[PDB]
Amino acid sequence: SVQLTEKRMDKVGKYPKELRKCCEDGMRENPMRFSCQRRTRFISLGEACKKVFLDCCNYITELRRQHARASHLGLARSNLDEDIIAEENIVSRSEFPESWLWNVEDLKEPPKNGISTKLMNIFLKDSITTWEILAVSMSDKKGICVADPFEVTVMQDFFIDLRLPYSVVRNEQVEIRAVLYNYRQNQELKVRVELLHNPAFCSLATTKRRHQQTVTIPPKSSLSVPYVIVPLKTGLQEVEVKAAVYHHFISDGVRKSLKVVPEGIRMNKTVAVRTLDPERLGREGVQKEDIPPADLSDQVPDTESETRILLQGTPVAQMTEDAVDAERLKHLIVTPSGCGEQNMIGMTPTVIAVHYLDETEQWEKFGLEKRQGALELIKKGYTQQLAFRQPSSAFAAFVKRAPSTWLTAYVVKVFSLAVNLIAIDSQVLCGAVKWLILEKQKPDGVFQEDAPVIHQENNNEKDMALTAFVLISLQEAKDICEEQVNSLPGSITKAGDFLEANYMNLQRSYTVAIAGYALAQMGRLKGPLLNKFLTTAKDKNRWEDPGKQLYNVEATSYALLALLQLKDFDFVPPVVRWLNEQRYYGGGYGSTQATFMVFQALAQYQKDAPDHQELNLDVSLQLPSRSSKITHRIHWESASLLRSEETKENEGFTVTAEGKGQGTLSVVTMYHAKAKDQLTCNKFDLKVTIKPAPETEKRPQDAKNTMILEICTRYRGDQDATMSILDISMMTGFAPDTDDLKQLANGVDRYISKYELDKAFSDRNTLIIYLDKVSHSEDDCLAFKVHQYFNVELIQPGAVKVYAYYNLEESCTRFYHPEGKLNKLCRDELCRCAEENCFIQKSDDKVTLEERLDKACEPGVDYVYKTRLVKVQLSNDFDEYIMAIEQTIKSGSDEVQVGQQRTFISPIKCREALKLEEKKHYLMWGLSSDFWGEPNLSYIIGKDTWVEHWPEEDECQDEENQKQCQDLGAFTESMVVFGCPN
Ligand SMILES: *[C@@H]1O[C@H](CO)[C@@H](O)[C@H](O)[C@H]1NC(C)=O
Repeated sequence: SVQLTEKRMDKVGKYPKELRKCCEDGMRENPMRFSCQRRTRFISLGEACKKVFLDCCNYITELRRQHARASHLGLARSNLDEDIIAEENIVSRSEFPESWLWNVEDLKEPPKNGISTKLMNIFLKDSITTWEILAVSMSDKKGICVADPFEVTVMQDFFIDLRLPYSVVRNEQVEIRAVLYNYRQNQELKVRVELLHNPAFCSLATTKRRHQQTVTIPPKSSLSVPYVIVPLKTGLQEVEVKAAVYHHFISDGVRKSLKVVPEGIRMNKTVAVRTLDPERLGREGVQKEDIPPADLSDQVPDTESETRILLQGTPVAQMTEDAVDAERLKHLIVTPSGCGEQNMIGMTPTVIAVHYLDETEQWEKFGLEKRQGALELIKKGYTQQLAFRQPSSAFAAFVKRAPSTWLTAYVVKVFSLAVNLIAIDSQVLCGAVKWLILEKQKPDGVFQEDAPVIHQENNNEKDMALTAFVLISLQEAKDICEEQVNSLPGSITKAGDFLEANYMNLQRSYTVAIAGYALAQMGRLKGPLLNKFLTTAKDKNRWEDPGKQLYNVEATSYALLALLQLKDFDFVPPVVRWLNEQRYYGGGYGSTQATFMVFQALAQYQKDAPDHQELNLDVSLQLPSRSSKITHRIHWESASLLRSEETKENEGFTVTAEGKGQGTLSVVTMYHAKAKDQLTCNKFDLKVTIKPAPETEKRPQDAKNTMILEICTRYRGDQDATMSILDISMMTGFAPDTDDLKQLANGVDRYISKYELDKAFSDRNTLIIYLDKVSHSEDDCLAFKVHQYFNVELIQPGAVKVYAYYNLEESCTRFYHPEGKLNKLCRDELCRCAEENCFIQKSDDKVTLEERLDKACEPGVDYVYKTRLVKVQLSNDFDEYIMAIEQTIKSGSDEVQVGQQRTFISPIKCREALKLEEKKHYLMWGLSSDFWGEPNLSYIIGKDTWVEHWPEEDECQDEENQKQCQDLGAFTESMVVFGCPN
């Protein structure tokens, strides 16, 4: 109604061709509700585009306001008129089912009058299309003959499709559905759908009786049969519906797999990165390392955590074995890789690994068969990188955007290292080098930058770092494009002279280190300059700078490379020891730049080692949880130089090694953390709010409701973040509106660089938004619409995380959830399977003294308490009940005193079943392992935890409570004095 497309098209038809796109996007309304005076600030074009945008937006705004004021009534009772869009730019189909039957055969049967017949059987695919088999025959006597296409029309009449959410969190009530399609023109199917029982979730079909429904599907129509399942188990479980048609013989039934995940958000934490050099660090040829247990403070109740320890026989072994392989190469980092620079995972790690293995010659024992695989990986990576190449021989950060000098230099540096491996086109690299030298170099010897910055930048210490980086890039292509590009040595000399001229005024550690490495490559690192390089190191162990974490790692890598270029082997071992330590995220490093720089520095150190050898590590692990001692020996010419061990419990152990080498140890733990807003955000301030959509407007047919998610983020630092990323994890059944994201990205305004809906997202669907920068002065806000397709109750909150790519230390996490609780399935049996947990099978209404005595202190039970409720802290996922201990009938593995306080944590689904109240007395007994605290000493209301509401003393005199007060008192006295007979 409010689109008003006709006059929009009319106005656009009266503008020049180049200005049509500028005005077309000036009329469509963005979801953030921005007046076009503010929107014009985001237009990265000329003043003509800004003027046209502003004029068109004001015109259409006034026009549509008048239309909505005149022809819209709130009491009309007549539906608003809808106009067909009648758009242009229509795109033809481009997705067709993949081809099959890619096999060759030779006819060998005895010919009959020249014709040889061969009978071949094929298995038709499950696509409802019409295949066209194409046959071509080759014979040495007659030649090539092309047969006519053969048409195989696959058809079906009744189709059952089972609609499921991607993943439903445990203890979430979700309505999966089965859609039955009838394709008969004038026939009505009479199907008998049935839901098979599954132990994992209590369907409406109990084990005693299966659930069957007879539904009639109208001709040329479809019917949806909704089902409700609540999952109480984790993993992947099968949902099956069996449908049998009447009088049509069709018995089609569809089975699908549903993934159910714990309530929290899975995280990987590093607890130990200790190096292994017993010859020097150890006491006397023996090293002892004490490994503390992981924190696991915020672990989600009833969720197992797995700890893994990895033994490196070489500081470079893990990255090498990861880079050579394909399915594991993507795990070197923990960040997305969808832009210009981050797309170097395919090329740089594999290139460095291949070069290091070649110059060390470890292929004979590692396996020469893998080299071709690595080459293929590099080829694929190179094929991807050409997507970012502008026609002007320059590489841009994103597709079809301003070319970046820094990225072009990095690409040239990586390409110059791979010509000896794969068939890198010389035209591309030479054109990039020529572009860098001609169009971006100032006469003074400084490389200009015009595109928005990607890394961290009188303009001093900014041009120095960029010039040093570009010089390091050019020194790799010195002998490659020397013939196509002539003035390269002059540019290198000018850049080196400029670097030497202003090298004494540097103050930051990063610029000092990078300029020192550039000079050491050029050979000008001599005299007082060398002293400036050495004195910058703090503790003679690192080129550290306060605040920055990954930049410090990169600068230390540059310094180590410079030291190697200086042919020094005394100041290096401390730097190598420090660099092997800073593995914060997972088992390795976070970003790509720091990872690649450490890889390069360590590989260079290993290459120039004076035949170090002496790799005879023998690591003995004394795990308290295991009676038998664990031992691994890693000698030279071993199989993989990597040894991994796994544990299902959190504990601290000790590591013993006997020397003869320099190994590394890394311990990482995997667990789930409760959905709580991060207490302290290092540098980003984030606020995320989800609200119902003011008007339905355009909604997908399947979507049940639409909501608007609005995110506002700001950078608390002095300068804008170099590059930042929004990782948005979404609740069950929710999908974003792709039209809004496309409008945000592709539009002239370009609020977001690009969006990516495809990731691993093993837990829940994730959306990644690449923000070019975050403004420190004011909040940067963006909003888009998310639609729900499956209705859900007790829905868990979603997470939004904003972090700087090149420095992952500065990240902020927030949680959003739509605004007692209401369920959707309370029936005779469905309300009981959900509530079957957190309680015992007793109904707490007909409790007998004998039954209570028998079930009170069963050998499984290890504690029985009589406490009082202090307060109720109801939360989104787990409720907190702080119980004041009144008297402990018996004591177990946990020590308490009268008057002390404890806290019990209960699942949200059991809030109504518990129905606890303020300032009331209760009696609970439970198992021995029902203690959660390691301090807090929290307890979990499990399946063997009893809850009885102790009547108040003044209310014990009523008819409905005197029958129970005396029984409870007698029971308590009997167990206090007489104890348990059994
Ligand atoms: C956590 O670390 C382990 C051990 O290195 C790894 O297998 C796992 O993939 C990592 N994280 C996740 C979220 O799976």
